[PDB]
Amino acid sequence: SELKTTLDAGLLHRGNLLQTIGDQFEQWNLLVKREKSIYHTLNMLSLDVTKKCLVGEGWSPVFATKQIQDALERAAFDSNSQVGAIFQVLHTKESPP
Amino acid sequence: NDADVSKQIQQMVRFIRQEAEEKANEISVSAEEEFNIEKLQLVEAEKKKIRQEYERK
Amino acid sequence: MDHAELTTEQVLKRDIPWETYMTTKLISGTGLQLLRRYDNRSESHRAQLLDDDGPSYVRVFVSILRDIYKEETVEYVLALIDEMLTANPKRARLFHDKSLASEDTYEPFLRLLWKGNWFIQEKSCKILASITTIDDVLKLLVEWLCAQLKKPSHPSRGVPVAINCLAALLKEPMVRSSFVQADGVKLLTPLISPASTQQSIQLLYETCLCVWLLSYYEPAVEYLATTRTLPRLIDVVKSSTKEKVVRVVVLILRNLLPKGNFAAQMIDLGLPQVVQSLKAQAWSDEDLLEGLNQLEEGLKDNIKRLSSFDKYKQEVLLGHLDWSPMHKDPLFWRDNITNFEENDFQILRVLLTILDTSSDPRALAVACFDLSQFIQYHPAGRVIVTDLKAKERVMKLMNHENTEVTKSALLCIQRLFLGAKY
Amino acid sequence: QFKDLNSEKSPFQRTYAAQIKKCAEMARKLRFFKEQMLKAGILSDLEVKLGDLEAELVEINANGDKLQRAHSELVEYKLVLQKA
Amino acid sequence: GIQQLLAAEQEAQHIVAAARNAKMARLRQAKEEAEREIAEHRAQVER
Repeated sequence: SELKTTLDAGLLHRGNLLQTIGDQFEQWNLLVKREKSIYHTLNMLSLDVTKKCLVGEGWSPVFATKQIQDALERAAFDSNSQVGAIFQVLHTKESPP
Repeated sequence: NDADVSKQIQQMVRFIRQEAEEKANEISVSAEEEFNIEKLQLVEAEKKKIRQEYERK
Repeated sequence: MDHAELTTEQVLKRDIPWETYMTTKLISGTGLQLLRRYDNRSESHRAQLLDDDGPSYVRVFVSILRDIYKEETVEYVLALIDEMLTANPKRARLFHDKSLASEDTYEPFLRLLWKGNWFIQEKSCKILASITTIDDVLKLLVEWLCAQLKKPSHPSRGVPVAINCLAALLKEPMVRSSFVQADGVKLLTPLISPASTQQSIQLLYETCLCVWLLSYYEPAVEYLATTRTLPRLIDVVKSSTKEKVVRVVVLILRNLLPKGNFAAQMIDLGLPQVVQSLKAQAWSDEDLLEGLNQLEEGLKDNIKRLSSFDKYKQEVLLGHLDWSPMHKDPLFWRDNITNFEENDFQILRVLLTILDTSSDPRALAVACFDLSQFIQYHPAGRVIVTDLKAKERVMKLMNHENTEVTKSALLCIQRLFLGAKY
Repeated sequence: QFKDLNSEKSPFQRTYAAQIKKCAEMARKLRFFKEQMLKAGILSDLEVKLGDLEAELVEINANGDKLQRAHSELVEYKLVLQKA
Repeated sequence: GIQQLLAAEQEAQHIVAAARNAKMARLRQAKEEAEREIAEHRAQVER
């Protein structure tokens, strides 16, 4: 009886913590999704050691690409780094879907 | 280019100044301090030996 | 530096009529002409003027310009003269002559220190350029920083001039001792790395160089031991992702890592954090890797010393309890109990009493975790805990708040019930 | 969307594939915690804390199961002795 | 453009090499300087 009571108390405490643990994990679903997306993007990309800035070439909406300056400025201000990345478009034979 | 190339060249120049000069001068100062302190300790040991010889004399 | 160049341009763009001032008796006619020549030494060397080539004549113009201490006039004169002297054609050997001659150094003193902030910033290049008592005198509790910073900002409006002056003072050991005598060094330590600023990287790097220089000097080492928020500055640098500033801070910490049991323990707390940051954030500089290895070695050395404290029950003796690494290890916990058991578990009895009633909530949870680990490692620990009745209090705390302490208390109750269960 | 130049060059350690492997370990821990929560039925640095909490819950469950087994053994002994 | 960045990297490498050479030279010179200082101190002791 004593062992059963102790086990029941332990299980109750575990569940009481596990409710908030599950809520945190539910948030952690989106958190891990974002982290994995960032990691995959970094792995796909190839950084430039000479410029000390990661080199990124991707298929973006050329018309909508004008707004990339907003995201770049937001990243620069949040990071507060004085160094500012430059975004450019390079003409090529390959057709972006 | 235009503002972008100006920003890039300014970033390169600022890198050359800050990142290169800071590590270089810090290494120089620290190495000079460590070397002169260690050799001053060696000179102090030699001076202690010379003082022992002078005491014997 | 970009700020110094911008301040020099802000002074050189505006013109000042030297002839009108000479006619108005503000400056001597020859003196005003020499000031104008020092300002336009770039064009004079472009014209291959004899004065520009002549180091002494250029030195004479520099001294005449430095004699005046007005904000705008001396600002323009000093900025343009320094810009020209930077160029090889203008005032090349004049810098060496000025360094050799004490008269030129004395003349820049008036333009520096008590003068306009723009004038101080413009003459700061020549002043910092070593190639004396007055230079040592120029450092105080307020010094020229109060004018250089946003306070009395004027045209230059740059605290970075004050930061560069501090770095130059740190360069010279005599100037380092003089600045150590001056107040505000410890206060500057709290704000070594600017948390969020446009010039945060520059200010942080300059302060990191100053910290490395202080680590080089023994009296500065004592001042750092007496400095305020130095650990806070280290933690801020750890928060910062500026790899250059991070490497500089790591080098400064490595140079400043003394035996210092307390500072060593604090670093060991950051040393695992430093290793974690190095693993998570890869640093290009190999110096960063060397500093990380040194920090790991220092953490190991601190753990070696901390092991003796854990066995001797230093936390119990001091009255404050924290989660001991030896407590988390069943073998180390058993060894610590045996050291206590050498006195018939007297230190273990004190630990059990602290578990029953502790100074801080963290102390109670740490004591409960240590008791659970010891009970698992040694049957006598569970019996001692039950006799002290701290087991019931821990079990009650398990249903209480502090969910981390609640989990630790649940672990302790499980450890007790393992023996209790048939 | 950037092309996978680094992966094509080398899948092993790529450019930041060490960070990718760390994120993969974190995601595996998150998946294990999510599976445990789904079994539990809960509503579903930080990764280390989540792993520690999951390990604590698993340890509590295992201790409870061991205590239940011990209670069953003691009930067996009690029943046998009472019958005797 | 990119060649400017390459020249920047080359200049940074040159600065690093200069710093290393300066550290080595400073150590080498400090050795002889402190040896001479110790000799002078021994001379005053002899006096």
